[PDB]
Amino acid sequence: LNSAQVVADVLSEFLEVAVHLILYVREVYPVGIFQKRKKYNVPVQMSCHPELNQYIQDTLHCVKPLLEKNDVEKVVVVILDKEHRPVEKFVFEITQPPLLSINSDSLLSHVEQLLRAFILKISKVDKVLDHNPPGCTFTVLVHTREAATRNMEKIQVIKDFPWILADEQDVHMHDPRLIPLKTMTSDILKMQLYVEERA
Amino acid sequence: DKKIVIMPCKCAPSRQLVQVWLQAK
Repeated sequence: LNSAQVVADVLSEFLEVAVHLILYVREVYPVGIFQKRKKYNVPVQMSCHPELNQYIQDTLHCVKPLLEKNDVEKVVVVILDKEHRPVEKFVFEITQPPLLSINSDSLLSHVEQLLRAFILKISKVDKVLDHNPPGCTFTVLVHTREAATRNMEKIQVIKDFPWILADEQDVHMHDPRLIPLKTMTSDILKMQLYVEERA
Repeated sequence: DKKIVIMPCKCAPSRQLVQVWLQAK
């Protein structure tokens, strides 16, 4: 589909903005590399560190194809402690329609409004979430059907950025305290965002 | 065919590398 390209693009920049902001609000990186920026008419924090920015973009460019052929279920930004085990998880459940309309009009400016709300919620999450333990790092998990990864092969080699199966310990969460943030729905995208904290 | 969780082989730059980068103005 051609309208899938645009939903994969739009969704991709959103995820990048979200990731940059989640890294900010959860003190995963030194406050100083983050710069004030503005997307969806809202103030955000984008990083100015070369490699970090390239790491996040290389990650999203690999998801882009999975997003097109509606192969993404959950895109998760996981925060780990020195024990190298999950402390927090920002789950973005995703599902697009079986097919996308060829009557490509500006119902997208409607998506921007919906997206805008996720950004704002993420910006306040540090109010309902205690401070994480020092020295945490992040990773990105992506939930798909083992067969749709075929769409990823070519681009992994392109961006020279390989992926691999996740080990159930690398994902495992204790309990955990589910904290819902936002849930949107629409002609092209139904998305939900919630946080998983540990005890 | 069935459910799977995937992630990048490469690890994000360590908070330590970033600090050195920052302190160097």
